[PDB]
Parts: sequence; C-alpha cells; structure tokens
Amino acid sequence: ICGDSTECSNLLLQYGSFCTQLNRALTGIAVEQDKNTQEVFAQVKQIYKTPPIKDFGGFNFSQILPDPSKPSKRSFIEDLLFNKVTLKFNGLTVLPPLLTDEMIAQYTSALLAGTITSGWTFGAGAALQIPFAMQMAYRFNGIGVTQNVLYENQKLIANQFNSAIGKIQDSL
Amino acid sequence: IIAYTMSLGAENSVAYSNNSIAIPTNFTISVTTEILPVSMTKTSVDCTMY
Amino acid sequence: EAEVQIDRLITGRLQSLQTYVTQQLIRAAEIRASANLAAIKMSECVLGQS
Amino acid sequence: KRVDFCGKGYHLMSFPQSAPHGVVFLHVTYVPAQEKNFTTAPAICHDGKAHFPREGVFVSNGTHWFVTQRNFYEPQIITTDNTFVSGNCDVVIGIVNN
Ligand SMILES: *[C@@H]1O[C@H](CO)[C@@H](O[C@@H]2O[C@H](CO)[C@@H](O)[C@H](O)[C@H]2NC(C)=O)[C@H](O)[C@H]1NC(C)=O
Ligand SMILES: *[C@@H]1O[C@H](CO)[C@@H](O[C@@H]2O[C@H](CO)[C@@H](O)[C@H](O)[C@H]2NC(C)=O)[C@H](O)[C@H]1NC(C)=O
Ligand SMILES: *[C@@H]1O[C@H](CO)[C@@H](O[C@@H]2O[C@H](CO)[C@@H](O)[C@H](O)[C@H]2NC(C)=O)[C@H](O)[C@H]1NC(C)=O
Ligand SMILES: *[C@@H]1O[C@H](CO)[C@@H](O[C@@H]2O[C@H](CO)[C@@H](O)[C@H](O)[C@H]2NC(C)=O)[C@H](O)[C@H]1NC(C)=O
Ligand SMILES: *[C@@H]1O[C@H](CO)[C@@H](O[C@@H]2O[C@H](CO)[C@@H](O)[C@H](O)[C@H]2NC(C)=O)[C@H](O)[C@H]1NC(C)=O
Ligand SMILES: *[C@@H]1O[C@H](CO)[C@@H](O[C@@H]2O[C@H](CO)[C@@H](O)[C@H](O)[C@H]2NC(C)=O)[C@H](O)[C@H]1NC(C)=O
Repeated sequence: ICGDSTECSNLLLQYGSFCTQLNRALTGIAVEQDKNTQEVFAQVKQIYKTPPIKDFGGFNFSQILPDPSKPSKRSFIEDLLFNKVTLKFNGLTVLPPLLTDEMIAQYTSALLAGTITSGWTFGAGAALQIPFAMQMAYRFNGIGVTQNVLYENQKLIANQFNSAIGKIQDSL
Repeated sequence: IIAYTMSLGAENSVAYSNNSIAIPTNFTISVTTEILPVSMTKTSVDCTMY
Repeated sequence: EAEVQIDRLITGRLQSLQTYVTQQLIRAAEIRASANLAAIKMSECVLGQS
Repeated sequence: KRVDFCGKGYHLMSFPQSAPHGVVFLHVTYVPAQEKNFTTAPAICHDGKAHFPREGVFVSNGTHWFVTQRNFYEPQIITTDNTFVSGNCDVVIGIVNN
C-alpha cells in the first residue's frame, strides 16, 4: 500500500496495527498447512522396504510400487497424476513446503510396502511378516465369506485384480 | 548450531517370505493421553461506551 | 491537498487487502476440514479393514 | 473397533478428566511384543480331504504342526473339531501332508 514512499509510510503509521495482525493470520495459516500435511502422511515410525524378490500369490503391484528408473522414485500412477494437473512482484512471497515431494513419496512407499507384507499388524506395534495369500483369506473372513472360498479361486481373483488395476491405468 | 537434512526415521527391511509368519508371545499395556479444547471465554462488548 | 488523495488510496487498498485475507481464512478452514477427513480415512482404511 | 481412533493399538477402555477449557482422555491399549519365527501353510491334507482352521492359523516349530490363535502364541494339537473340511486337496496352492 505504499510502494516505498516515505510520506505514505508516515500517513499509514497513524492507522494503528492492522498489518501486524494481518501478517499474524497469514503466518498462522502457513504453519497450519505444514501441520496438516505432516498429520495426514506421517503415520509410520519406520521406513519399511519391499523384498527384492516378489511372489505375492499371483497379484501384480508393478504399477504402484516405486520405480528405481526415475530419479524421483515415483511409481507409474504417481507419474501420470503428476503429469495430469497443470497450474515476487510487489510484496507477494511464496514459501516452499517443509516436506519435499521425495519425502512424500517415501512415506507412501513405506505405507504400501508395509501393508503388502505385514498386513495391519504394523499399525498397532511391530510389523509381522505374513504371506499375502494367507492375508486375503483373513480379509474375506471379516466380511462373512468363509476363507474356503479364497483358496479355491485364487487364480481367478488374481486375474480380476490385475484387470481392474490395468483398467484404472487406462482410464487415468 | 547445526543445520541438517530431515530424517524420516529408521529403516528396516521386513523379511517377507511365502511360508513364514511371526506370532507374538507376550504383551504390554499402555496408557496414553489426548487433550481436546471444548470451550472458550464468553465476551460481551458495549458499543456506545467503547 | 495531496494528503487527501493519498488517504483515499490508502483506505481503498487496505480494504481490498482485508477482504483477501478473510477469503483466505475461510478457504483454509474448509481445506483443514477436508484434510482431517482424509487423515481419518487413511488411518481407518489403509491400516485396517473397515 | 475403528483402528487408531482412540489409542495407538488395540483399544480396551478410557477415562475422562477435566481441564480448564477442555477434556483429557486416558486411553488404555493392548500392545503385543516378543515375536518369533514360524513356518506356515494354508491347509492340511488328510485322507485326500483338505482341512482348514475354524479360528486360528497353522504353525510348526520344525517338526510338529499346531493351530494357534492369531494374536497370542498358544499351540494346540490339531483335532477334527477346530478344523473344517471342504473338498479334496488338488487345487489349493500350499497344502502340506499331515
Ligand atoms: C505386471 O504387469 C505388467 C504390465 O504393466 C508387466 O509388465 C509387462 O511385462 C511384459 C513381459 O515381461 C512386457 O512385454 C511388457 O512390456 C510389460 N509392460 C510394461 C508396461 O512394461 C509385468 O511383467 C507384470 N508382472 C509380472 C511379475 O509379470
Ligand atoms: C526370522 O528369520 C529371518 C530370516 O533369517 C530373520 O531375518 C534376518 O535376521 C538376521 C538376524 O541375525 C539379520 O541379520 C538379517 O538381515 C535378517 N534378514 C532380512 C532379510 O532382513 C528374522 O530376524 C527372524 N525373526 C526373528 C524374530 O528372529
Ligand atoms: C512378559 O513380559 C513381562 C514384563 O514385560 C515379564 O514379566 C517379568 O518377568 C521377569 C522375570 O520373571 C521379572 O523379573 C519381572 O519383574 C517381570 N515383570 C513384571 C512387571 O512383573 C514376563 O515374564 C514376560 N512373559 C514371559 C512368558 O516371559
Ligand atoms: C517342537 O515342539 C514339539 C512339541 O513340544 C517338540 O516335541 C516334543 O519334544 C519334547 C522334548 O523337548 C518331547 O518330550 C515330546 O515328547 C515331544 N512331543 C510333544 C508332542 O511334545 C519338538 O521337539 C519341537 N521341535 C523343536 C525343533 O523345537
Ligand atoms: C514359496 O516360494 C518358493 C520359492 O520359489 C517355492 O519353491 C518352488 O517350488 C516349485 C514347486 O512348484 C519348484 O519348482 C521351485 O524350484 C521352488 N523354488 C525354489 C527356489 O526351490 C514354493 O513352492 C512357494 N510355496 C508356496 C506355498 O507357494
Ligand atoms: C503327500 O501325500 C500324497 C499321497 O500320500 C503324495 O502323493 C503321491 O506322491 C508320490 C510321489 O510323488 C506319487 O508316486 C503318488 O502317485 C502320489 N499319489 C497321489 C494320490 O497323488 C504326495 O507326494 C505327498 N506330498 C505332498 C507334498 O503332497
């Protein structure tokens, strides 16, 4: 509102302290943003890693596990999402977020590799290893379908899951 | 005073395999807190006096 | 008499700035509500079956 | 029952206390510890039939097989009453003779 003018500053000086509270409010929301992201994502205490060899009973997670080829180590769907969307003059300033995109990728990778291997046990203590085909059997048993169904229809279920995970890729 | 890069935490590789499980053999009981505001002070202002 | 025009410009710009700040506050509140919902969903559905 | 709502772990109960302008909950939670290593299998072949556990999981320390509950180690001998049968074992991937 002054653009580096002395008399403008002098005249503004007698209006009180509006600017102090304005800057206070802006700083408050700026801090709240980082608090918000950290609350949403930082749900784990460690950084789990997927094993080098992957045999998850026929399920195929290649489209969502991180890709070492890209330096950012973001999976395929994450790359599609990043390529999809597209967006200091006289006092405006943009502050960088506290957490870089690489760190966000690391949290997502840790969560996903934990839930593939451990199940839900890593959310309430120390992660416990459990074969995946033996985990889906527990996961049906929680919706009323006895586990006997899963072991007798493993291949068909795996194929359905892969087809769905490809269809979502194409749609996105 | 030292400035450094943030550490996301420790790093372990869970030893996944297709015929091995881990089952607990003991337990602990923990007590934790959670604090939540529910109210703030009630204020009244008179124009003409102010 | 230049001071009068300076004052008019000052008050106009100040009012515009206040309006912008208020809009930002409203939007931030809405986004915070959305992010709280997102955190609840990630805790309840990713880390366990709902 | 909703995970991580009140207390990190398995919830048991809670206690309220007052505060000058708010409330303070003390959550009591259950946390397992002191894990072990075991060899598992999804079903048991016997007489051509396949047996699945009613509630539990098959484990083996290296020589003998047991059924245990999931959240605590309590091995038990396999009997026809804590297991149920479904078909013959020619389609399950991971059956073990016993
Ligand atoms: C999981 O699915 C992907 C499909 O995206 C498979 O990757 C394909 O593999 C075949 C054979 O190796 C190649 O001809 C294709 O070019 C691959 N697709 C892409 C996009 O690279 C992958 O092989 C599957 N996982 C496993 C273990 O087979
Ligand atoms: C269960 O067995 C696995 C496989 O031996 C153990 O994982 C290894 O533990 C040793 C400790 O001497 C580490 O040096 C290895 O790096 C571990 N392997 C991997 C792939 O990380 C595991 O510790 C055993 N579990 C328990 C509770 O003893
Ligand atoms: C489970 O853990 C508890 C403590 O975490 C163990 O109880 C301890 O046992 C040792 C050895 O007998 C005693 O010196 C401690 O005083 C005990 N702690 C308490 C609080 O009484 C218990 O032994 C563990 N369970 C097993 C099977 O070892
Ligand atoms: C696996 O557990 C079984 C069950 O306890 C062990 O078999 C017993 O071994 C003891 C000797 O330590 C004998 O007195 C029992 O007769 C055996 N049978 C039973 C039913 O208890 C077996 O030794 C364990 N194996 C390992 C490698 O620890
Ligand atoms: C767990 O994974 C191992 C590792 O591949 C499997 O062992 C293979 O079994 C087949 C039999 O169908 C053999 O042809 C391979 O040579 C074995 N691999 C090795 C490295 O020896 C094992 O079958 C898997 N178990 C289950 C229940 O799926
Ligand atoms: C489990 O037991 C069955 C039957 O007792 C075994 O199946 C036999 O295996 C031998 C050796 O390969 C064959 O000569 C027979 O023809 C098989 N009989 C039948 C009815 O299939 C089986 O090999 C044993 N082991 C496993 C891992 O299943």
